Amino acid sequence: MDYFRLAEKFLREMHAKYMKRVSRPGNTPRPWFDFSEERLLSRLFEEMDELREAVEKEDWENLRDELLDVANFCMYLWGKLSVK
Amino acid sequence: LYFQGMDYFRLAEKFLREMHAKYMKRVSRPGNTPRPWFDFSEERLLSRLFEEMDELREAVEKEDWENLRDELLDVANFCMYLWGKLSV
Amino acid sequence: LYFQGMDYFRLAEKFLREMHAKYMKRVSRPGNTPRPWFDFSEERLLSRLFEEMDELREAVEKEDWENLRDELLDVANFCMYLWGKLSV
Amino acid sequence: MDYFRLAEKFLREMHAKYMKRVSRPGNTPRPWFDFSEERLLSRLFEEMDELREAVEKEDWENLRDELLDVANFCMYLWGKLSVK
Ligand SMILES: [Mg+2]
Ligand SMILES: [Mg+2]
Ligand SMILES: [Mg+2]
Ligand SMILES: [Mg+2]
Repeated sequence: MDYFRLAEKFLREMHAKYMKRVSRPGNTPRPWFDFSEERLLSRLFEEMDELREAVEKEDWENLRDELLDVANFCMYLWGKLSVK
Repeated sequence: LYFQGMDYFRLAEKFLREMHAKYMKRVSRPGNTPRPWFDFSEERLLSRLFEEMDELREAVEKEDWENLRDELLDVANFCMYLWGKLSV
Repeated sequence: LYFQGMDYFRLAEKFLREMHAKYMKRVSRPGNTPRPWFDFSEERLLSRLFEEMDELREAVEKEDWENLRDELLDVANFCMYLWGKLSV
Repeated sequence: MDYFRLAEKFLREMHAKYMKRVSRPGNTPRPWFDFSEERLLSRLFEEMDELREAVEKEDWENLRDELLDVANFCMYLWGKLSVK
């Protein structure tokens, strides 16, 4: 795969992860718009800590999911800062 | 009624282009390969991701919000590279 | 280099919103339910799709390119409704 | 499902169908930009004819795929006409 094909595959997975999260009762479908910069930072650090935990437990199956979570929250905070 | 969900792709359409542009800028530099998701080991992709996450944390502590946007692109790319290595 | 693939989502982000807006306009009208993908049979969704495809062909033959855009929204929606019925 | 969730699912499938088509050697990754209105019309009618064939054969498994093809080519022509 070149970058573009990898990125297309990864975006589809990121989106599927977003779907699952927003499907939980009470969850905002637009965290990048609805949350403050501070809350988005806070959330991203939580996700990064979860990724570190998965690495420490050598939980590679869950590692894939945690990489998606981190990528999405990087995107959401980037989005918030890019309007700001 | 507004299709809030389509705002995801409005965001991703921009973010993915910025991630690629960031890959461009660095693919050139010493010790960088055009396909890290394929060329590097899982172990190297990990330590590189952790390095980038450390830089992101450092930007936050310095309150350097300008440079923070770039560090978010780097972390996303390295999540992507390791995800790719792990998924094929 | 340009990320040509992301142009797909730039297009879809607009098109999906227009499809929804078209659903809005017609969900109201007599003999229309808010959830045709759930409320109608496969057979009815089919004949409705075929009806919409016939209207699209009629717009093309009349060279009515303004109204053609609306007929494309209708066909896409009805492909979607039948796909949904078939997929759940 | 409400409209939004259905549409999210359908778009993901439309995109996966697009991926597969563009992966064929020689295929444009941007038919909506690279093709003329006439070629896009021509292509859409071909896809609609294929959908009709699938219905006539009662090939319901292939019917799902043909619905995606038709939706994508409706979108591509709409895109071309919406710039025009
Ligand atoms: Mg997580
Ligand atoms: Mg960095
Ligand atoms: Mg019509
Ligand atoms: Mg076909």
